[PDB]
Order: sequence, then C-alpha cells, then structure tokens
Amino acid sequence: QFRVVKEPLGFVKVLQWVFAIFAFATCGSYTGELRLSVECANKTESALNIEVEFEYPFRLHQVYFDAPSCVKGGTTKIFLVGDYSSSAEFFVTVAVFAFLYSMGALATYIFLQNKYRENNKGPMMDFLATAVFAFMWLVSSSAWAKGLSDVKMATDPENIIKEMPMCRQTGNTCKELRDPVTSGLNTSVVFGFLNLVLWVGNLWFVFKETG
Amino acid sequence: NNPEYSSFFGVMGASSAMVFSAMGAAYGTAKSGTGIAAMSVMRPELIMKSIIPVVMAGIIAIYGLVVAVLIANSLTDGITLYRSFLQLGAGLSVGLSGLAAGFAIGIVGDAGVRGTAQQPRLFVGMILILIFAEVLGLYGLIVALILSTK
Amino acid sequence: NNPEYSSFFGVMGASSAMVFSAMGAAYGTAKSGTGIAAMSVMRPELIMKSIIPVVMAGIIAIYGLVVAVLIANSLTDGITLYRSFLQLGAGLSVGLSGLAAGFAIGIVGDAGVRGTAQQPRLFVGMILILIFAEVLGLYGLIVALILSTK
Amino acid sequence: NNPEYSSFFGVMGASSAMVFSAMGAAYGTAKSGTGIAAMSVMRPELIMKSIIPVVMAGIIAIYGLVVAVLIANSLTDGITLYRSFLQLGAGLSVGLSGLAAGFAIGIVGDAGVRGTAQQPRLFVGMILILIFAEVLGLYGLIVALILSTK
Amino acid sequence: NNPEYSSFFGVMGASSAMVFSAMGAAYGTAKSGTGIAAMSVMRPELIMKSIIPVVMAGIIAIYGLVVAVLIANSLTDGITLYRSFLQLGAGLSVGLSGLAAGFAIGIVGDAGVRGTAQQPRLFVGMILILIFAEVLGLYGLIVALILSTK
Amino acid sequence: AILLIMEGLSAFLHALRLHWVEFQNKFYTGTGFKFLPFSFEHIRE
Amino acid sequence: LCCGPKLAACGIVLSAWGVIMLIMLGIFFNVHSAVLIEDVPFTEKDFENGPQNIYNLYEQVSYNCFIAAGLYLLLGGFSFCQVRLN
Amino acid sequence: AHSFALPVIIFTTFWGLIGIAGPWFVPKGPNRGVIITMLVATAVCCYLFWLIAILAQLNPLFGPQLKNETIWYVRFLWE
Amino acid sequence: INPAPYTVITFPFLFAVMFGDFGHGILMTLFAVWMVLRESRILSQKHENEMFSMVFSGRYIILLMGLFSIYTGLIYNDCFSKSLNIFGSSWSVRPMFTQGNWTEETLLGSSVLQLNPAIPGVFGGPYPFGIDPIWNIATNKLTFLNSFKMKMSVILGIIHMLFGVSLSLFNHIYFKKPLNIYFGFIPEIIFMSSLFGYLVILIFYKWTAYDAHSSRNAPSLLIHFINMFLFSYPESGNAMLYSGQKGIQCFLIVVAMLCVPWMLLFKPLILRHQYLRKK
Repeated sequence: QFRVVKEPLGFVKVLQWVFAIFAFATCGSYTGELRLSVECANKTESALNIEVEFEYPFRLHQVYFDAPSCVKGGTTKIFLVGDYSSSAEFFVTVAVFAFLYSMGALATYIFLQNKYRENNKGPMMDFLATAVFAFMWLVSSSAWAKGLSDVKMATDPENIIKEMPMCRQTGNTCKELRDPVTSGLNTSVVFGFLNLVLWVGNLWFVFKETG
Repeated sequence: NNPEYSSFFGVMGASSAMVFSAMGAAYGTAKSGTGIAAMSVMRPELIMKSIIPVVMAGIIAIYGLVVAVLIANSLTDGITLYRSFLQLGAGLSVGLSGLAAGFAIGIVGDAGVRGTAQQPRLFVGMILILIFAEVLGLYGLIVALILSTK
Repeated sequence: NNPEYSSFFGVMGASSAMVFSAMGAAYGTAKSGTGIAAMSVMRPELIMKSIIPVVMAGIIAIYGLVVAVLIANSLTDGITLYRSFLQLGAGLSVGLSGLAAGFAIGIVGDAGVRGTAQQPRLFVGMILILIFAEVLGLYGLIVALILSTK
Repeated sequence: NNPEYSSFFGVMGASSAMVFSAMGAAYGTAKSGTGIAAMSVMRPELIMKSIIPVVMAGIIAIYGLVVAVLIANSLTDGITLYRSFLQLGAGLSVGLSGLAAGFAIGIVGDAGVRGTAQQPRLFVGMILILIFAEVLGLYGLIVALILSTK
Repeated sequence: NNPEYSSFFGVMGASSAMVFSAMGAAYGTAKSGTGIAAMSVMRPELIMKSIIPVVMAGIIAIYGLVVAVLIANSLTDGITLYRSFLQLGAGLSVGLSGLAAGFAIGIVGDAGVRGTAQQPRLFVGMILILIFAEVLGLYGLIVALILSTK
Repeated sequence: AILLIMEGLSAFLHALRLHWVEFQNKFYTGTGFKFLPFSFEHIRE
Repeated sequence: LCCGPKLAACGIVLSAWGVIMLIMLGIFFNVHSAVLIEDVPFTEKDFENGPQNIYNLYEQVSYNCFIAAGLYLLLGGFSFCQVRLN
Repeated sequence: AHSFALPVIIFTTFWGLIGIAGPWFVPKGPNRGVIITMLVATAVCCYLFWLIAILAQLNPLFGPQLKNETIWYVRFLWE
Repeated sequence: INPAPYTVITFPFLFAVMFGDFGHGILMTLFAVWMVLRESRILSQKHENEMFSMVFSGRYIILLMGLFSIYTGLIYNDCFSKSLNIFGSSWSVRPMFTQGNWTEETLLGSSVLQLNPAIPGVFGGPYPFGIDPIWNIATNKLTFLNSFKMKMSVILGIIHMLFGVSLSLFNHIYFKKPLNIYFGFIPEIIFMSSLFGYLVILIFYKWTAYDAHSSRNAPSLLIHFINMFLFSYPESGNAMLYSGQKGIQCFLIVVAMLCVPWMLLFKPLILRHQYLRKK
C-alpha cells in the first residue's frame, strides 16, 4: 500500500539503496593515467613521453612500465610498489553483498508486507542483520580510508623517481609531467561515509520501529 | 655428444615390456581355462562369472602393448643419451610386473574357482583378490609411465 | 653411410621371428592334435568343432610369416643398423608372443576338448578362452608390425 | 661434462626396487588366495576377516612405489654420480627385503589359515604374527630413504 | 681426483646388511608362524607366550638397521677407497649372521612349539636354546661394530 | 574406485593396527570375560 | 519403468559433482587467470613480447568450462528424467 | 613477509580458550565425561600438530627453486 | 580403564594425518552424511551386502574420521594435488633478485633453472595459512616435505606412545598395586622420557637456533644421536649443538643403563624376601 511508501522506512531504504549502488558502481571501475619523462646526457636516448595506466583494484605491485636505462640505448623494467587490492576488494564485495541485501529488504517491504508484519519476526532479524552490516561497513570504511591514504602516499612522483637507480646518476633529471588524479577516490570514500551515517540513522529508526 | 645407437636400448625395452606381459598373460590363461574346463559341468551357472579373471589377463596384455607403442612413438636414433635407457628400464619394469600379475591371477583363479564351485557366495572375496592383482599392475604402469615421459 | 655388413641384426630377426613362431604353433598343434585323437574314439560328432585350436596355432605361424617376410622385404645391403635393430626386436617379440600363445592354446585346448567330451554345452565358452589366446597373439603381431614400419 | 651413461644408476635402481616389490606382493596374494579358498568353504563368517592379509599384500607395492617415484623425481639429466649409487643401493635393498617379507606374509597367511579352521579366536594371534612381518618392509623403506637422502 | 665410482661399495654394503638381515628375520618368522599356528590350534594357552621367538626375530631385524645406520654415517661421496670395502664386508657379515640366527631360531622354535604339544615343561629349555641364537646374532654384531669403528 | 576405497582402507587398517599394538599393548591387559546379558530382546531375532 | 533409479543414481551423483568442480575450475581459470601455482600447463611456444596473449589464452581455456558445465547439467536433467520413470 | 608473533598468539588464545572453556559450560548429562575428554584431547593434540607445522617453516635453511618459465610468469602475476 | 574415550578421538586424527587430503575427505564425509540421512530407512531395510553392514554399523567412525581428514587436507594445502592460492608467497621479486648481483640469466634459462641461494635479506618468514603453495611447483620440494613430514611423524608417534603408556599408572593405583610401580612403571617413564624427549628438545632447539646463514658447519640431529648411542665422541671436526652437551649425553646414557637393573631382579628379590618371611 502507498502508506508504506510514504512511511520514512521505505523512503530511507530506497535512498540508501541509490547512494550505495552509485557508490560502488563508481568505485569498481575507476581508471586514470599518470605521465612522466626521463632525460640523460645523451638526448638521443631521452624518452619524453612515458605513460603509465592504473586501474582498480589498484594493484600497484602489478602495474608497470619499462623506462629507458640510459646506458648504451638499453631499457629496464620499473615496477610500482603497494598492495591495495585487499582492502579494495573487501570494500566492493562488501558493498555488492550489502546491495543484494538492500534489494532483498526493499522486496520484503514491497511484496512481502504481510510476512513482514507477521508476528514481528522479520523486523528483528532484519535489524540484527543491519547492525552487523553497519559494524562491518565501519570496518571496511576505515580500511578503505587508510588504504587510499597509502595510495596517495604511493602516488608521489619523487618516490618512483628515487627508486629507479639511474635517476641517482649524473645528468638524469626525471620530471613528472602529469600527476595522477585522486578526486574520484575522495568522492567515493565520501559516499561510503554518507552510506555509513545514513545506515546508522536507519538503524536507530528501525530500532524504534521494532517497538 | 650423444653415444650413437642408444635407440637399441629402447628397442629392447619395448620388446621386453611386451615379452614379460605376454608370458604372464599366457600363464594366467592356461590355469584359468583348465580350471573352468573341468567344473563347468557341475556349476554351469558360473560360466558367465568365470570371464572376470581372463579379461584381467587381457588387461595385462593391453598394458604390455600400450608401453610398447609408447616407446615406439618415443623411439629415435636422435636421443640425448638420457631417454632411451629410460625406455629400457620402464619396459623391464612393466613387463615383469605383468608377469607377476599373471602368476598371481592364474593361481588365485584356480583356488577361487573351486571355492565358488563349492559355495556360490565366495565369489565376492575372489573378485576382491582379482581387484588387488590389477592394483599391482596399475602401480607398475604408474612408475613405468613416469619414467617413460621423463 | 651404411657401415660394414649392417644387415646382420635383421638377418637374424627374420629367423627369430619365424622360428619362435615355429615353437608356439608346433606346441599348439601338438597338444590339441593329441587330445582330439584321444577324444575321437568315444564320440566323433564333435571332432571338427574340437579341431579349432589347431588351425589357430597355424594362424600363430602365419603371424610369424608376415613379420618374417616383412623383414626379408626390407632386407638389403644398405642397412642403417637402425632398422636392423628394429627388425631384430620385432622378430623376437612376435616369436615369443606366439610361444606364449601356443602354450596357452595347447593346454587350454586339451582341457577344453576333454571337458566338452564330457558335456556338449561348454564348447562356445571354450572357444571364448581360445579367442582370448589369439588376442594375445595379435598384440604380439602388432608390436612387431610397429617395429617393422619404424 | 659428466660421465656418459650416468642417469641409469638411477633408472635401473628405480626399476629394480619396484621389480622386487612386484614379486613379493604377488607371492603374498598367491598364498593368501589359496588360503582363503581353503578357509571359506567351511568358515564363511571368517571371509572378510581373512581378507585382512590381502590388504597387506599391497603395502609391499606401496613401499616400492614410494621409493621408485622418489628415485624417478630425483633423477636428472646429469648426476653427481654419488646419489645414483645410493639409488641403486636403496632400490635393491628395499626391494629384496620386501620380497623376503612377502614370502613370510604369504606363508604365515597359510599358517593362520590352517589355524582358524577350528578356533576363530586365533584371529588375533594371526594378525599379531602378521604385524611382525611387514615391519621388515618398513625397515627396508627406512634405510632405503636414508640412502636416497644421504 | 678420486675415482668416479667411490660409493658403490659403501651403498652396496648397507644394502647387503639390511637385506640379508631381512631374509633371516623373514625365515625365522616363517617357521615361528607355522609352528605357533599349529600349537595354538591344539590348545589356546601358549599362543601369547610363544611370541618370544618372534621377538628374537625382531631382534634380528634391529641388527641390520644398527649396522646400516653405521654405514650411512661413515658413508660420503669421495670415500677414501679403503673404507667402502670394510662397509661391504661388515654388511655381508652381519646380514648373513642374521640369516644364521634366522633359520636356527625358526627351525628350533618350530620344533619346540610342536614338542610342547603334550609337554608343557619343554617350553623353558627351548627358550634357553633360542636365547643361544641371539648370542650368535650378537657374536656377528660384535664383528659389525669393530668394522664400524674403522 | 581407487583412492577413496583401496588407499582409504589401507590407511584405516593401518591405524587400527597402530592402536591394536602400539597403543593397546602398553596398558590394556587383554584378559577378560565379556558379559553376556539375558533379555527377551532376541524375540525380534 | 525404463532406466530405473537403481542405475541412474550414479549418473546423478557424477553430474552434480562434475558441475560443481568445473564451475570452480572455470572460476579459477578466468578470475585468477589460471595462476601457474594452480595450473602450470599452457599452450604457447613464443611469449617473449609480453604477458597479454597469455592472459588471452587464460580466458580462452576458461571458456572451455562453459560447454562442460552446461551439458553436464543436460545429462543431470536427463538422469532425473530417467529416475522419475517409475 | 609476515610477523611471526601474531599467528602464534591468536592460535594460542583461540585453542586455549576452547580447551579451557568447553568443559565448564557443557550440561550435566549421561555423556558429560566422554564429551569433555574428546574436546580436551582434540584441543591439546590438535593445537600441538599445528604448532609443529607452523614452526617447521620458521627460519628456512634453503630457498625453493622455480623453473625459468614459472619465474617469468610470477614476475608479472604478483609482487 | 575403558580405552573407548581415547581411541574415539586419536584414531580419527591418525587416519586423518595418514590421509592428509582435502577433497577426498570431503567426498568421504558426503557419503557418510548420505548414509546418516537415510538411517531410519535402512534400519527397516533388508540386504545381503555384509561389507555394507559392517560400514553402516560403524558410520559413527567414518563421519568424524572424514571431518578430520578434511581438516588435515586443509593443513597440507593438498586438495586434489593442488594448493589454494592465498597469495601470501613472500620469496621473490624482480628488483630484489636483480639487486643480488644478477640479471637476464633467463635468456640462458631456456635450458637451465638456476636455483636461488637463500638469505636474500628481505624474504622468508612464516606462512600462517599452512604450507606455502610455492613448494607445489618446485621440483626440489621433495627434500622440504620429506624432512618436514618425517620429523612431524616421528614426534607425533613419540607423543602418542608417551601419553598412552601412562594408563598403566591408573591401573596400578586403582588395584592398589604399587608393586608394579616400584620395580616397574618408574624406570619405564625414566628411559622413555630421556630417550625420546631428548630428541624432541633437540629438534625444537635446532629449529629455533640455527638459520641458513650458519648452514656451513651445521650438524645434523642424526649424527648427534648416533654419536651418543655409539659411545663414540670425536675430539674435533664436529661442533656441538650446544656447549657442554657431552656431559648431559653421557649422563643420559648411564641413566638409561641404570633403569634396566630395576626391572630385572629387585622384584623377584623382594618377593622372595617376603616369601621367606612367611616361612
């Protein structure tokens, strides 16, 4: 009935569903690219265009480029460092299962209203599931925040310049040309935090609804 | 780098492999056939059941052939000095394993055939022993194949 | 090039191929050849049915033929000493497979002919075990065929 | 530049180890099958109990299996020629010790066969004396693997 | 510098030690198993107390292991070329002395366990005699240890 | 048909032997008389 | 009636267990890209340019599990149908 | 790499907690003794072999070897 | 002492470690539960298969056995000859191995393998998820697994023996027989505790003490044990596993010798003493 739709329960549930689906939909396919260049004493050997592609789940340990070695026209393999796919995979799989749970709850509110009000059994288990979900979402959000901070640390051009040995040699002045963009990750973690706060509010609302 | 004519060793390996298997198969067949030939008169309903050991001997013969053809596929004078005597060792291995299988299967067939001749239920235990003889043959094949491909 | 008198091993391979088949087929036509005569007095009506092992021993000898004539056909002056080894192995293998088959055929045939002399209905099962004996002989033949064409 | 013909102090060692295992196990099944045919005509309640020595007919195959494939995996293109002699030793060692154990297992199988015909209680002593046998095979496995790792 | 064939003799010595000890224990357990089965059929009492000759057979088993471990210790890759034959002789001596105690214990224990069939008081004297074969095995081991030192 | 029955049975019987000699013989006397209980439960037999 | 359960239960069990482990194996061939610790074998003889075509092979070999699982499911359906013939 | 303290500490805590707490919460039924004994024995022997297994790997004496192709593949698969 | 409550457990685990396979255990438990489901059906069901009767009579064994078998397969990381990739492998990377004075030997590696010497300086350490899967690929895994499994099997056997023998004390106290304690049980515990607990502490100490850096001149437990057993102690050429161990080892030898006379002639002597007291 339309009274359930007008009830703040379904309204809040639908809003949280929309925010969550947008959140992990944007989270699971974030892409980007960062550029640089290396020049040595021999300008015939300098490579002015060095493009490195990075994509979710941000396995920086796996992402790579082969930059010139600047000795006798050689080349070497420089590989980025950092494993972020752990917390990231955790967050997105958590979000996907939570989104399945959200559509399940919405379907219960839409089609199974009768079984929902049946003996007030469904509401209590639904509330307990929501509480477990809120705690584990908090854990995932904290892990995601720490991990994206670590990624921001790993995006420093000076670091990647330093590890590659030949930048340490004379005449080898490597400059970063385009820095990576981390605004999308900031927006996604903001969406996750709003998801957390909204589900805490809906937790309190469901708690007083049970009584 | 390779001593010439190492392929002779593989030739003799394939030979011996089918040799000793054939020996075992003949040994099993003689005994099983003579055993049934007496007692099928008194228990003719076990004639259908008697085929179980002889096809086991046939599996031994099959194993001889499969090792022989494997070595034939891998045979060549252009061996690196480290692959032909492998065929020799594996052939001897599997062949005499088939020989031992034929020994056991024939004699156990003789004992168990009169066993079932007295009492029909003993068949299941007899088949258990035949299974075991085949398990032995299978182990022989296992090590033989490991040496064949390595 | 072809080393000196390279043919030798094949020259002996053909001989072994035919002569060990001569042991197997001779034993085969010996055993049933006597047992059938022993049986014939009591009941002659199953005599041509009981002859079946003898011709099959002849077939073992024919296997010997096919291998021997293959070796002789490929036998020439310009032998690489690779095919010579192949022929030697083939001849030994088929011959001794025929030997094992001949032994199994002879013993199983004598037991079978007296068993059928006592009771008619066992004849076909006797022929089944006998067929198995030829299956083993056939595996011997095919191994020799592989070696003769390698 | 290792000596030629080096890897075969491994190949033949593996082959021989499993060779003697194959002999020993098959003899174990030999005597076990004759014994069980003897027992079960008169004591059917002891059939599956007398299947027990049959499972230990197979451990001789298991020990040789272990040693054989260990030697197989440890074999390489070129050897240091100090491990392959250990492989030959260990192979012959465990294999023939296991063959002796297999003789003992078959005959003590016959002993417990003739034992339990009147008194089923002797089952326990049969199994006890039977345990006393395979300890030798396990001992052979011990020293063989100590050599294979020395 | 040293010959390429140094550890043959040592590893064969370990093999000979353990394997002849295994033979001896197998034969001792052989005759013990037959005799115990018979005597236990006759009367239940001494089925558990007639295991002691089998314990002495197990002692023959531990012997070869002791000497084999000694050889494994004193074995290396480039042996001095005058310790490896000492290992050979030590293994042969201890193993065949184990064989000596083996058939001595076996036949004596069979005679005793059959002779106790109507005479419970022969049991102790036979134990004394079987204790004497352990002295033979120990006698052999003495020689084994002296070789182990050098 | 191989691993789950043959090897399984071998290991099973090995463990049984292990606890029949190496565990049992240490303390368990082995001498005793099993009680036969009387009942009319055998009327089901 | 025709093809009773006494001889089709085996087909049922085999089909179910087969679909189970092939879906697991296809999942480990396309998502893990058949990491070599789990799958050493690979069908190439020239990979000196890069790892990309080896990845393409990983999807190619994981594609071979779909036909497997699907027609085992067909066989299981047919086995259930045989069982229902009572 | 990994820190050796934390696995040992978590497993000590978990298995000790099981082995100690279990017997005191089971009900007083006819089979309390047998369940207590089986739980205690599982805890002790089980944590024991796991202890053996984990402190076997500790402090390796020699490193494993990999084929050249397997190497080149793990060069790009991870780490 | 009824031994049911102890076999009921330890027989499962010993089968499970002798049956260290994951998926095979899964299949065994699947069949066991399939029998469990149709219990009441089969109880009202007549059959002739007697192996089947002995097995559903002992289903309580096999189900628990299979559970522990699955758990042991989880230890060994061997589910059908394969290992699950937790990706905790911490052994090799590109810049590290190239930083160990190395480069592009894989050009020649088309024909060779080139085992890496240990102690890179950054790799190693524990693998909490069981056996590190990397061994499954290495063809030298035989040495690692052989040493591992041999040692743990010996120790498990020692533990089981030492635990099981202790029930004779329960027997001796329940029947008020300390006569079986005086010239019996006590020296038994003495010799076994020495002879095997010494080996246990030896292997634990070696595993906790020496690293691959000290691999050179590193003794083995075998040589120490046989030297102790043989009375042979070389004056040099073999460093101790720890200082002063010669004294402890010879004390252990003489102590083990000292337990034998207690089991031989003191109990007959005291029995004869009491008997002559009665006479």
